[PDB]
Amino acid sequence: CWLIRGPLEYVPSAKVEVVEERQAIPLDQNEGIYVQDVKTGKVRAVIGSTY
Amino acid sequence: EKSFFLQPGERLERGIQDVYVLSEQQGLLLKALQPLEEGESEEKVSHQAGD
Repeated sequence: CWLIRGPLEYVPSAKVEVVEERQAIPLDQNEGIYVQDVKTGKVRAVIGSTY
Repeated sequence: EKSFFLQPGERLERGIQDVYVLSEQQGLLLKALQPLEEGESEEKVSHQAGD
């Protein structure tokens, strides 16, 4: 599984299943969230821009 | 894809099961094997009975 965003219109393919309907978090110049990379296990802080 | 006329004296062990598709990154299946079989899996790797 992977994700597509951006200014597009999408028809899920015969073979693809829309798992999450994601909406990006707007972050202040000076605020942010902690993601975790499930692959890596890596947990970082993403701050500054909207993510 | 198949349409299947079960011959006389056939039976579906577990009806119409769906193919495992494994959690891309972190989904795993662990499987024993009733009888010994060589290059038989989709891996073309032999396994001893119970292995």
